[PDB]
Amino acid sequence: VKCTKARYLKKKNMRTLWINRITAASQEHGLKYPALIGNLVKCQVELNRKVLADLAIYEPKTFKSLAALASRRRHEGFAAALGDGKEPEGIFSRVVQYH
Amino acid sequence: GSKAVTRHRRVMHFQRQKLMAVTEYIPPKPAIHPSCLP
Amino acid sequence: AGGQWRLQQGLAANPSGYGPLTELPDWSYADGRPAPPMKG
Amino acid sequence: SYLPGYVPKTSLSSPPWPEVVLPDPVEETRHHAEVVKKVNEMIVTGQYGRLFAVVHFASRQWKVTSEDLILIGNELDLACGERIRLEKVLLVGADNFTLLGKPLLGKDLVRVEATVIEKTESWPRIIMRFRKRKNFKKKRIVTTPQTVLRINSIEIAPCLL
Amino acid sequence: FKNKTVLKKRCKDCYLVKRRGRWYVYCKTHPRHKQRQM
Amino acid sequence: KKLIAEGPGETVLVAEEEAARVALRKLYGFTENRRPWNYSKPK
Amino acid sequence: EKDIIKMLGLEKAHTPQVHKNIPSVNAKLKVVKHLIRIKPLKLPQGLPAEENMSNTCLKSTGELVVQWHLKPVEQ
Amino acid sequence: RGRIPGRQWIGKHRRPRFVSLRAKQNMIRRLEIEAENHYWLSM
Amino acid sequence: TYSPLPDDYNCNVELALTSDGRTIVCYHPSVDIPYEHTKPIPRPDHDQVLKTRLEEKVEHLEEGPMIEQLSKMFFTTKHRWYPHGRYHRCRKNLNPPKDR
Amino acid sequence: SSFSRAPQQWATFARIWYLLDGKMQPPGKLAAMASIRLQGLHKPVYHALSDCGDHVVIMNTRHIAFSGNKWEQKVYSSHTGYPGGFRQVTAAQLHLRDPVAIVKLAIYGMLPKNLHRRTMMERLHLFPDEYIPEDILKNLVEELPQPRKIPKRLDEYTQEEIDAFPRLWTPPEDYRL
Amino acid sequence: FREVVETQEGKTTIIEGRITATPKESPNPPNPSGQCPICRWNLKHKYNYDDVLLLSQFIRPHGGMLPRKITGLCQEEHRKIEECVKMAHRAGLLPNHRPRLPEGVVPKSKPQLNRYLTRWAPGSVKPIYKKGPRWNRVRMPVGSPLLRDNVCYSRTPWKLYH
Ligand code: FES
Ligand SMILES: [K+]
Ligand SMILES: [Mg+2]
Ligand SMILES: [Mg+2]
Ligand SMILES: [Zn+2]
Repeated sequence: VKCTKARYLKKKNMRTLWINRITAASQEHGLKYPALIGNLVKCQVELNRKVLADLAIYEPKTFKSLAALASRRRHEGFAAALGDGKEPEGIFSRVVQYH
Repeated sequence: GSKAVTRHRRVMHFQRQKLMAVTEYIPPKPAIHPSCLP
Repeated sequence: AGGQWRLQQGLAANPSGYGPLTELPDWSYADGRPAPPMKG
Repeated sequence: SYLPGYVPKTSLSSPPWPEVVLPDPVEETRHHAEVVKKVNEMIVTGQYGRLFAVVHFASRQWKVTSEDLILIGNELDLACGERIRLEKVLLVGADNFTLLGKPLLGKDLVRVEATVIEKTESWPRIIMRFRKRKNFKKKRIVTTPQTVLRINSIEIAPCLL
Repeated sequence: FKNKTVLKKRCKDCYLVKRRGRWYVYCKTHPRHKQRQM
Repeated sequence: KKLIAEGPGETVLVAEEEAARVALRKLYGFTENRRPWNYSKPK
Repeated sequence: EKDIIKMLGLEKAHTPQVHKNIPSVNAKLKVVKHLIRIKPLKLPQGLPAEENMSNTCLKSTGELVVQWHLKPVEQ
Repeated sequence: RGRIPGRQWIGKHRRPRFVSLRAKQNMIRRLEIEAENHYWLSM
Repeated sequence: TYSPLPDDYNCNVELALTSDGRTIVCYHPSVDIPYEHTKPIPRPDHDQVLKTRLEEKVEHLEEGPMIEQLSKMFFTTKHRWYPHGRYHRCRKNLNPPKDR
Repeated sequence: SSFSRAPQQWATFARIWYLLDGKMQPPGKLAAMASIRLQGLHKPVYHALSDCGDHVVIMNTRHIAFSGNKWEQKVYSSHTGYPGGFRQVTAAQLHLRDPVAIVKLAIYGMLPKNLHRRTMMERLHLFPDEYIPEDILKNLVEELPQPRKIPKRLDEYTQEEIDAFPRLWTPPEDYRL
Repeated sequence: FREVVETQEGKTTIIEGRITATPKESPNPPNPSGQCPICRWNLKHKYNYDDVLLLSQFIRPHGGMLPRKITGLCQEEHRKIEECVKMAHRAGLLPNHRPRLPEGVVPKSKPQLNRYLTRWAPGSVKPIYKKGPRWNRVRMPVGSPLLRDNVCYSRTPWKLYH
């Protein structure tokens, strides 16, 4: 019974582990976990926790590029919140449409 | 249980307690305090 | 994360719902032949 | 020398976070083109080594490179030895440059190929339920099919510009 | 003194003063008017 | 004054030996980052 | 309320179902209007034709598009 | 110290439950949906 | 002059978009440690007649004092330095699976 | 990185020594950053079963600052186990008796409630004053920034900032002040 | 500002009042329509206990607060400044505005305890031996409720009770 109910904990504890490792790699670049995940989704980048944590360990130079992108999209959001719509959208704030 | 009328204030159902908290008077706030204006 | 933002762009709250990522085929033959449709 | 919205400097006069000024989009547009021409010139000259890619396969994202294995938890209906191409590539990166899809990369820019080497069942998994004092007990065993792929090659093409 | 939950002056010479975190009533004319907040 | 190799170690002598090993791999081109062997059918 | 949810084919949650905007149907909806999300059906291209039944897709905006090409817009 | 007489969440003397901030927002989010439901059930 | 992150510690990140705006290019070459930010390795560490033969310095230490010396040099507790019984010493897999 | 398998493993799981200055800093904020280092939650290779913790050195623990009236209100309670052995002292009383207990008890309460916690506390080094032994001072790597920004006294402002701030009201000339 | 001096010569005491140079308000205020010095400079909800340059303009040489009919403040801001000065003295931010010590007094050496955001006077505060249960916890006040409407740049509002 424990082994059968443990298949729900394994999936939960994995995602808990990935998030803890992403949170740590984002603070090295002056970022928080919500600002990385939320702003990578805004750039149409669909990478999950498993891959991101794997990139933080084995591809550190690619993970800083993803953090710099999230910080760029985060700063564009603030700039747009200061305007009233007149100013155009940011370069990294554009969204590709699929028909 | 307890009757509908009680000498003591009766504890509400949490759904009602939440409702009473959402439906609270919110007074208007002017953009500038009237005292700061002439 | 991002469910409400995706809803503002005419997308699904879950990227698994619809769009290229889920609808498109996952593989094909190296020769170039297309693969049979997936069950889902 | 004071404007109508001037506030003398205090702790809460201005936000704690520093002011950020983004580049001019016009001047930035031509700076982006120079970086894409540089990376594209690194692909034509083959100035890169081993490559990794993030592919979406079977509802799942795999961080793969050459001559590596991935275990799939279902049947693919392919003979052992057949060579296929993984069509969805979210990311292909090298030591000095990285390419990202939005959300998927173009097919004329990256090509990942794999090979089927084994079609086998999983080890038996115990499914058992029990409820105390209700004479409730039942056992089940299942063996899910599996398929092992070997990533053969990950090659890119100079089609950025 | 005398512990009181509702302090009150009993003559013109009583004066309120906040000390040691609580309100007191002192009176030099009639020291029996002295009260401590309870 | 140009970094060609850098290696870790528990002691300063082990680290100095691994750094030399790291430089030799780069000189001969047998690094880990090197591109994989091509097994594709010859054209 | 459990019975009305069965009559309207709303057993499984987060599963869009289409109904007619008429008094009798609306009446059943006024009984479970706190269990559901109502949105109008939009037809930017119009009603699906016989040659489009297998090319449709219901978006989150409420629009029914009859040409699901799954390709970036060239515009 | 701090005993709740009897069982916590039943009876005359219960353990007090306080409304958090997200509990308010969660209820308001539901209301905005059902308020928009009244509009589409009106034509 | 704008940079999302300081390009000093790990690499030089330069983000870019394609003409169509469907791909994000990232040029990230590694930065090298300058020569001025290092230190030189410390290479440096009579009328004798009798050759100084190697003398054994294996002094006896009881279980107690020995666990205190090990827990201080490794900054641990005394508990891991105590032995275990046969039941656990025979449960350990001596031929575990090795991945790369 | 093109290293050998053994050195690559030694580097990744290496222990680093960090330095913290407790002068005019609240213990909790100090303990919040010291707790993640001791567990290794600042490493992307973190796992509980991996002894991936680091060394944290906190100096000037005698000059911490509490907010509010916590020196008087806050109480640390213990029991000797014997009848009538329940003691209750304020933070001030404890601080004068042991200038490293407050910071030590805040960190010990933030670490996980398991057997590893007493091992993480051996890798924590507290010193009341700014003096540090040579051994512990020769193996330092990085100094973590203070969380709280120490405000400046009115005697620390230069004559430029004082004259830069404008005067707001015009006092009467006939006021004794 | 006015000053008073006493000079004793020949067992005769003489008392005089002499005017001194007086500071003038800076010209061109941003908001000339403001009623008190605070809104005239758009500082409402934008100062804290640590803004001593602002607080020093409203206190005396010995650390005491100035009257409201002199400064011209509104009762709402005069109470805020009066409370932020209390907390600045307690945090050690006004070391040149100390109380006057009469002749023949040497303050004793007392435990130096650093503190900030001190609402209550230390000596009039008793320890919390019984914290209480989770639903009736005895909190420790941190800050002042008079500064609750101050401009917060975070999503978490000012917490006043720990
Ligand atoms: S702040 Fe405007 S009247 Fe005092
Ligand atoms: K009860
Ligand atoms: Mg009843
Ligand atoms: Mg009970
Ligand atoms: Zn009286």
